[PDB]
Amino acid sequence: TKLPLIAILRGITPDEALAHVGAVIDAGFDAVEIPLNSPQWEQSIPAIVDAYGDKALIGAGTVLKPEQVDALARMGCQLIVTPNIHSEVIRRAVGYGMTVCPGCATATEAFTALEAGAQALKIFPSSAFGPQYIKALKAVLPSDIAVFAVGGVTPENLAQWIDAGCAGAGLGSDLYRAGQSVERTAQQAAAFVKAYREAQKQKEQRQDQKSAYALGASLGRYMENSLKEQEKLGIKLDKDQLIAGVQDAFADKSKLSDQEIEQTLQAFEA
Amino acid sequence: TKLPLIAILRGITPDEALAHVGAVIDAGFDAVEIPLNSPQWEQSIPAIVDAYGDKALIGAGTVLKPEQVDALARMGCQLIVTPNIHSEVIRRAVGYGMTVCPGCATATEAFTALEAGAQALKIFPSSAFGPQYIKALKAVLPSDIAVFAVGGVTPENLAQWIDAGCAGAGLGSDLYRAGQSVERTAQQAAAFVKAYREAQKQKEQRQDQKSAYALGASLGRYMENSLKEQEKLGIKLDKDQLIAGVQDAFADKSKLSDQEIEQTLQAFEA
Amino acid sequence: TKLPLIAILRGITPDEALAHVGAVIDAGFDAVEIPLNSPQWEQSIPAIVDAYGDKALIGAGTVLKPEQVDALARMGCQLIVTPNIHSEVIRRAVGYGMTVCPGCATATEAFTALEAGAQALKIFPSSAFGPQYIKALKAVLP
Repeated sequence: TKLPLIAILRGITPDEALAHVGAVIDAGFDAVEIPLNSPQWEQSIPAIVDAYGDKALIGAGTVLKPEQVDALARMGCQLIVTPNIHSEVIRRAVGYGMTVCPGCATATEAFTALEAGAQALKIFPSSAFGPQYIKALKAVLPSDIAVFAVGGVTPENLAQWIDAGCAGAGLGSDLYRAGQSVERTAQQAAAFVKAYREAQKQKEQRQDQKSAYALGASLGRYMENSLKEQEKLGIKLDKDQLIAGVQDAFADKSKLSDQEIEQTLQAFEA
Repeated sequence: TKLPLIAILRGITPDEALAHVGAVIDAGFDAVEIPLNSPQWEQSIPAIVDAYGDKALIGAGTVLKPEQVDALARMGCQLIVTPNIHSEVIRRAVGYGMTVCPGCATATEAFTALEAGAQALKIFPSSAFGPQYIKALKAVLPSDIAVFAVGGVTPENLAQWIDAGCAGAGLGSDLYRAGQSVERTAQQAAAFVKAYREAQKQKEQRQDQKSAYALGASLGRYMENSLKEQEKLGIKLDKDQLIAGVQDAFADKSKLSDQEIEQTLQAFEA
Repeated sequence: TKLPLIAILRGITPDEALAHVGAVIDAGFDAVEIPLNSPQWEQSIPAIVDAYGDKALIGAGTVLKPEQVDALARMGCQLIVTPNIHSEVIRRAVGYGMTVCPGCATATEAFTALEAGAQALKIFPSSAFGPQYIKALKAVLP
């Protein structure tokens, strides 16, 4: 899904479901789930599937029993989120072609979830463990498994989860608490989308910077090694001038013309 | 000849010729001439040809008449130096296979000397004109004509004549004045050889530095142009980091390992 | 010629000749010469004669041999500049009706150039001598 953020609306009621979901989707979310410990979820969920199922990944959270998966499939749920690893829940949801993001907290639990067919993992609650926990888990997890931080993720700290290796995050109480206004939902959802996109943008910029940055090193080493080659032929080049040439030319202020540079190098060959 | 300095011993007498010439040769000179306005030059010159003719380029200065060239040839003179351009003197000396370094002071006079077969030129007196005069003359003279500064050249200013484009210098009163001690001749000759070799060494170092120096520019431009290429693909590299890589690696302090550098560039390609 | 300045483009190549000459002419020059120690001058010169010969006094510098004058005449050179006084170069160039501005550095050399038919003189290199040198020469020159 386009943006890797899951809106988790725990305790939302059927009469408010459409408005709050419309808020989060309008702000940029394209995954939403309603926990099964929300009141009258079997009214809210099929309603949101029908209004928004073709606009966002719609599903359910706190899915604890195989028989709930069956009921949710019939309702048109596309997404199953859990707080725990329960192999048959995962296998059953996978069996319906639904997207499953089950919750684990340890290495052992993560590999159990993968063996049940999970293609993504929720680390829950992430807040107790921290970004470094995920970084540590990512050193043993298969490369293509998407990891989602859930639990105490804020628009302020989202950056650090993404930096640590999270593909995205599930946002609960910090996005929606039962009985808050639709306006508050639109505000928090805007904040998270901004934080992701701003944070994601920062990460991309950092990656670009890093990519630029080494280039220099490889050329610096190239030169260093060429000098050592020259030294063995009895040629010892002034090192500061060499760097000054690189800088000046790069800044469009070379004291030599392109023609000069070229005839000088030819003369140097000789 | 190995070192391009001519010892000019104006006013030397036959009884002192061998000692003073031995001094200059011992110090590193391999061209020596005795001006024909020196007393009893027809005694001194053949003596020095016989003692030193196989150790240095031996000859005569202030050669003004064709018939003097004839006499000097018979004496075993190998070198003819003049204060002026006189076409038949030059042609005659060339005709004996002698090395001629005739004296001119203007462009017109230099081209007359070349047309007479001169392979080298003496700018005399150089002191009135200065190093820049020679630099200006060298912009019109054939590339392979060796130009010698003569007149007010000192071990202190020799550098500036060589920088200006002189292949070497003829040294008169500043090296030998009639009636100075053999010890003074050895002292001044040592000073000039030192000044040439030190000065020549400095010039060579400067050339090496210049050769090193452009190299950078061409690489700096290379990078600048690669960046502009990247920019058109929507990639904007941090410029300070690029330079920092070049510097660090060159200094053997790259923050990336060679393996890292290589896998990063591969990733950048992607 | 309107403005008495000669553009001397030593070491210019054939591929850049037209642009650089067009620059100087556009700025106000109406005399231009390419020294014969420039690379492939026998390509650059006839090109500039053809593009600019009717817009500016076009010619050559560092002309040292009579036979070069012959070649330059055929190319449509209108102007001969030299670093030195060589009587037959001057006489030959004059003989083609070309404008000659030969280079001298002494009184004696200047009067030799006049006797060869020179109508103008180049003092070269002027920097060593200074403005006063010319002032002194002008007190004896026609």
